[PDB]
Amino acid sequence: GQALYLEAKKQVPNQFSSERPVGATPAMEVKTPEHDPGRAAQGPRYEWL
Amino acid sequence: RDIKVVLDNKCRAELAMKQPCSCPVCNLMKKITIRDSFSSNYAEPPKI
Amino acid sequence: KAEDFFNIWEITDGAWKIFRGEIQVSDKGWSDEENFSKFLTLLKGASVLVDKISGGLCYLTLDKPELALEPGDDASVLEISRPPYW
Amino acid sequence: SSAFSGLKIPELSVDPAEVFKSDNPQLVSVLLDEFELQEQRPFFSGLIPEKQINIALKKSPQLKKLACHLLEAYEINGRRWKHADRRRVLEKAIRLLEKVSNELKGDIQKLENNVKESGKDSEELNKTREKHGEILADMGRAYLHRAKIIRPKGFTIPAKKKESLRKALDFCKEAKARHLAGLVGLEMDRCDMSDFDSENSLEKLLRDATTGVSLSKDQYYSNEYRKAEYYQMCIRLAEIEEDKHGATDEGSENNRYKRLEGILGPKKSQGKKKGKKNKKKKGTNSKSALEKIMAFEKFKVAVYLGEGKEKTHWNDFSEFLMRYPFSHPSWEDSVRFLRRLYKKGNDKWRELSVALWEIAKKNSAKTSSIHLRWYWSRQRDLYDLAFLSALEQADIAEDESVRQEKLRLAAKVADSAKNRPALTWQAMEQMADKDEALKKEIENYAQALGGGYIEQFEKTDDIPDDLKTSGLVVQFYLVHLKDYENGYALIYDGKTKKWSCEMFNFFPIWEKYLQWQSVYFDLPANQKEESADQLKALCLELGRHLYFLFDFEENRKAHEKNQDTAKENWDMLFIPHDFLHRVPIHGAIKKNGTNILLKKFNCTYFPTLPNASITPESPKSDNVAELIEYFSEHEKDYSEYFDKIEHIFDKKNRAATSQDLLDAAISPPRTLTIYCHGQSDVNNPFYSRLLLKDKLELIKLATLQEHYSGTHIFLGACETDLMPPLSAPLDEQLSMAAMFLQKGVGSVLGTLWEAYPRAVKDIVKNILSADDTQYFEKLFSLKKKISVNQKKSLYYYLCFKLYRSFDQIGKE
RNA sequence: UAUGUGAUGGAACCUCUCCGGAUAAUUCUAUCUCUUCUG
Ligand SMILES: [Zn+2]
Repeated sequence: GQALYLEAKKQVPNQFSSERPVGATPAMEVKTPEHDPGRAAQGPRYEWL
Repeated sequence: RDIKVVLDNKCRAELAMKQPCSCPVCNLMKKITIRDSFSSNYAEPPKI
Repeated sequence: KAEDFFNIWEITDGAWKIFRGEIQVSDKGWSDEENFSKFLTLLKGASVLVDKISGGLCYLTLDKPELALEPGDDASVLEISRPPYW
Repeated sequence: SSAFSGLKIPELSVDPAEVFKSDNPQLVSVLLDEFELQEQRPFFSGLIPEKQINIALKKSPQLKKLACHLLEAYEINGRRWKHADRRRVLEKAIRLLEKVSNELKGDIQKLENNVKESGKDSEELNKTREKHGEILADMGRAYLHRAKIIRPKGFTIPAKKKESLRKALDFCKEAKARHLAGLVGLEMDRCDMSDFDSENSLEKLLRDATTGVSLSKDQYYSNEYRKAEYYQMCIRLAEIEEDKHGATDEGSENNRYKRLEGILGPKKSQGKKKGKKNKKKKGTNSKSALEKIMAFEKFKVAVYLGEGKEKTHWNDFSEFLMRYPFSHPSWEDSVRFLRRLYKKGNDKWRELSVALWEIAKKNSAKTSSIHLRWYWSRQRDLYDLAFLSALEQADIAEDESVRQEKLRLAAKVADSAKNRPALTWQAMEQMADKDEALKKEIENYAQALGGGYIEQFEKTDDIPDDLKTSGLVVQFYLVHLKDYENGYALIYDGKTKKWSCEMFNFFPIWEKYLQWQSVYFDLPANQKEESADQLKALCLELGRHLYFLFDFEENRKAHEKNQDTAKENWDMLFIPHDFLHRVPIHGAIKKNGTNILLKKFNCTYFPTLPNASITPESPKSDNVAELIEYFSEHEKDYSEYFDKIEHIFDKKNRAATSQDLLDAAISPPRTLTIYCHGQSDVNNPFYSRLLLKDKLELIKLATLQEHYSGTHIFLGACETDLMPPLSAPLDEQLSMAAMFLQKGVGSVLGTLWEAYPRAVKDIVKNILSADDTQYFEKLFSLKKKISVNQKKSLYYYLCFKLYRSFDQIGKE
């Protein structure tokens, strides 16, 4: 199937639409802390399944 | 998304920031664990 | 509407599930029986409470404590394996 | 036209039939399948068969001609079009060029295998490769043009611009283009992105683009624009060579700019033959686009090398800055130029920063009456540079009067940006639904993105005078310049009238506040009092870093303690800035840990520096109180608890709506008690709303047209839950009390964090039991409930903030 | 195949937009086939 689809897109033009790519761009950000986060005193005490 | 609709928030999580976002949306999902799931009774190919 | 995306890899095969490792304790750490027993108790409790490791859900089983290559870091590129009979 | 003459207009891709009048079927097919047909009814026509000369069996030349025509039209008449037309034209050209490039690349790929067996046949294959390179260069041009006008949504640079610039750079490098690569590098540099490595150095790109370049008779440099980018490239190259510190030569540092000016200056124009100077009636000296856009470059080079004056370029530079909006890249270029001068150390920054700040204020004042300034990418830098220049020229002065006037100027500079918050692009784009003028301004700013020489723009109460009081005024200010982080606090002594300056560090205070905020937000709603230890640590750090406040008690003792009459004017005014709006400044603890600032000094805050010379009139209605209270069915406990107030004279209005608040505003009572919950919004501070029967928000209250008169307002909505959590020290937001003070109210009392009911009801009872003149006495009598031994008392009784006005403070 | 007094990556919905539509009476009369031998 995929092979025949490729042959069609190749040999048979005007059979399909293609302004498909818009508003995407991949993004991957990371940043290390600059200040000490500190310490807390509230922790878990229950669990639900 | 459902919990944000319920609590009426507009959080985006802004990917990586200087400090953790806090706020209830990011304070409740930080303590929720969800298992992945699979189709228990269906394995046939789908329709077009 | 979507704003951003990235790429992931997932392994769901049954064979590649169980992972095994070990912890090494030197002679100085084993100062006496009491300290080793307390360390084992704390380690067992912590191992019990572990829930998620490496993007998945798992549980840890701890056994009894009793005992006595190159990555080709040069320039190289290889991808797009496709499949057989292509 | 010497063209196809089928398209109705370049900016609207439509064809009004008439395509079939031509004979080439390929042209008709291309014009039909890739353009809008226009008209309102279907069109059914065809050509005649049996046509010779074949059909040429391809579409690549026609598509290339369409792409070239579209790019030429965009280059020529791109200024007059609107944003949507530019986007549409650029997208269509990119699509056509991409299709042509894909077809050519596929053809080359298939031909490569066949020519491999031809014994290394150098033939039209080379011409196909050259055509592919030309198409790649055109694609790079189109991508750069599209990226130059991307709308900057959000605080940071959008990713779309980054990917577009990367694609343009890749295409230009693969196409072996030097001028386009230099342009892409220049655009990348101004975006502050640093994805390039040492191999892809900006210096090498500029050198390649500028190596062996002369005016000559080259067609590419015939137009003035390309000369302009050549001049910009040369200027940036000289700047980077000087900044490398490897070219620190006494003679060459001026020789490079001298030859740059010689290139800029008249290159010995020969051949005019002295054409009689035929008295062209002084035709207004019509400045060409070349000088119109190179005024900035001329000013820069004159500053760099000019031993004499340079005011001629300053004259038209000032008007160019005044006419054009803040989205023009010239503003960022000027700010970066000022920063570079300040780092180098030439007084031009000192004499220019104040002028640029004044021009920026004048341009920003022409906005709507809503008092918004919009988010300019580099705006805090200009204000910080102006403040630092004022301080530096104050320090070097040898006259006391000059010192005082420069300190007053610095105080005015700090004051200028303390009330109007910037609201990004998308936020006010959404907010601009109601106002058409705001929509017009947004459209103008969007059109101003990219390039210059726009015909639309061309064809067109004393603040520091005298503070009359016997108290002390503190004007905090924080400098957020990257390499010169510091803090400042201007103190104005009423007795002496002289201003003072000093410096302090705020990073430990920021860290302590961050820890307290995290521990407070992570706690449950009913257990918010557990943050007492973190609050005490924050207060102790504040006292440690602000010890200089306690110094004035020695001067007070020297002044009136020796005098027979003690208890002089000990009032204190605080003007918080940036993140200092959410910390207990009055809760500072002395270094030894035994003295509290609130114990000795009566501290009150104010949103800005007061300058109004009118005292609010006495209330028209002498009603005692106007309690307004709403709650959900869950929290009936608060409604049950509040009964001591309803015993007192009140026409209780439970489950009241915003219209009740407006009606109360119509007839202002002596005291108003607005007690309700609140919710915060991150997109707009103007969307911060109160949890009444309806939603109040800030935009509704901003325009009311009815002013209070001497109404003491008590707000039950805490600041922490009315505002979003704070990340990074940079903050620009408005508070409910700040907007209430614009309505002629007397004073506003608020709570910084949740105050549980016993304390708020006791405070309400005490303030209602107070009389008219001595109301502030019982208001300030809460000091007896604050002690350092018990942290709970500090948590409970340090959350009260009073917005007392200057014109009424210290008045007896 | 880590390197150890410091990992919210369970810290992110492949989302959004688009009539399997258009045109056609389950109807009906002219031949078919090439080599015959002097006639
Ligand atoms: Zn959040």
